[PDB]
Amino acid sequence: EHICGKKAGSLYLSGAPGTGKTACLSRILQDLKKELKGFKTIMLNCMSLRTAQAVFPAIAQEICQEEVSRPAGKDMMRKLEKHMTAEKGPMIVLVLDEMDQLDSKGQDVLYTLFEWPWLSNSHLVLIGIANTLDLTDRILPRLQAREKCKPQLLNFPPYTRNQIVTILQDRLNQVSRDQVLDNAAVQ
DNA sequence: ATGACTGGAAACTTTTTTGTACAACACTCCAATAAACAT
Repeated sequence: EHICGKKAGSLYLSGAPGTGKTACLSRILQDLKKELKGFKTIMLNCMSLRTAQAVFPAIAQEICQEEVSRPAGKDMMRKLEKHMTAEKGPMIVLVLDEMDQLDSKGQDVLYTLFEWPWLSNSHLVLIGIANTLDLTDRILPRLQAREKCKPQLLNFPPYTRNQIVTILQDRLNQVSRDQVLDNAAVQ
């Protein structure tokens, strides 16, 4: 609905603490490349960033694929949000990960990435892959206070025996010739 | 009788443990910075 209806907003995915859902989002991203051709998706891997800063310039080198530039020192919050508001460019999709680890003493770095798809020219979809540690209490104080932002929340319940036993039937019976254990040990 | 006994006798000292209140503290970060290692 966002790529066809020309819409853009935020989407906070609060996954279960440690369940291995990183491969679920990778399946959807690769299916959109073979369906539609014209858009570009920039990845994010802030595992080597021990500080709260040096995050925006790390993804500033990907402007429009073939058109790149170079940093000049102290130039954020000016050129990154300028190219996003351009209606002549394609719909850029930004992926977010471990957003809880990017906090600060006043989480000021998280006040600019959640207000871009809500001001003029909303052409950015927010996708945050992170487990459940804390909801909207101190990270995003705009909720339960401001009536401008309307985020969406989706949770994932823990898989009981209805899914763990099911995920093993299509795992061993499709690649092995004969099972090595009985059905009583699976339960 | 009032003036003499035992008989009971109300405020009232003590503590006090309760919350708060404000003391540090290791503090992550920073902000050049400065020399060094390229030029």
